[PDB]
Amino acid sequence: GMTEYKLVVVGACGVGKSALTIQLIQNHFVDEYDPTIEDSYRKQVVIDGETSLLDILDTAGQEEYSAMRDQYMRTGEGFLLVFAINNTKSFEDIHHYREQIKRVKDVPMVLVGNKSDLPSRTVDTKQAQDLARSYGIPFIETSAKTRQGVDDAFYTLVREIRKHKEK
Ligand SMILES: Nc1nc2c(ncn2[C@@H]2O[C@H](COP(=O)(O)OP(=O)(O)O)[C@@H](O)[C@H]2O)c(=O)[nH]1
Ligand SMILES: *CCC(=O)Nc1ccc(Sc2cc(Br)nc(NCCO)c2)cc1
Ligand SMILES: [Mg+2]
Repeated sequence: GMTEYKLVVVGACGVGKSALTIQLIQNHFVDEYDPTIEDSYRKQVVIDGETSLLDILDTAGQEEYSAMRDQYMRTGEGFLLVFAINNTKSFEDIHHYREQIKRVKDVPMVLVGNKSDLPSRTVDTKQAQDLARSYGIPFIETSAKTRQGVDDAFYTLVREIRKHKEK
């Protein structure tokens, strides 16, 4: 059989939410994608031997209330909290995005440090590991540019959802 999963990607403007989503649904790096386009995308993959259909909401546009975004998040099964490793403000914003999820939802989440390919790092991996431990969630490093860690981010979120569903 198969299993479907309703996923959401959040994080500051410009961290690579769309780039990560497009690496998952198209397998290449799309470096220019309208920052205002918020939509859900579907991709069938196989995770640990099971056919898995991932619906992914790539959040975008004005950071003002959107009822469709709110209703999708309220019924979302898992969330990626994305920051960019060369942007300290994006990392400092993670708590804000996690609070928004807690206000609308045990919630499966994965902390994602994107843009790992950039040498201009400002957030140490150890800093991010401390934050993910404080939340009780996994931390995964990614590069949407090289595809490093992309399947790890999404598939770890699916594995967290499976654990949650067993409770
Ligand atoms: N070097 C590098 N650039 C990235 C990566 N992910 C995204 N980008 C770039 O970061 C910018 C914002 O990406 P985008 O996907 O639009 O971010 P979003 O606003 O979170 O959807 C664009 O210029 C992308 O080309 C990555 O992993 N590495
Ligand atoms: C630069 C464009 C961009 O990335 N915009 C963007 C980032 C992240 C989100 S997620 C979000 C934002 C806001 Br104001 N509120 C919520 N609340 C939960 C759902 O109602 C989520 C959106 C846009
Ligand atoms: Mg985008």
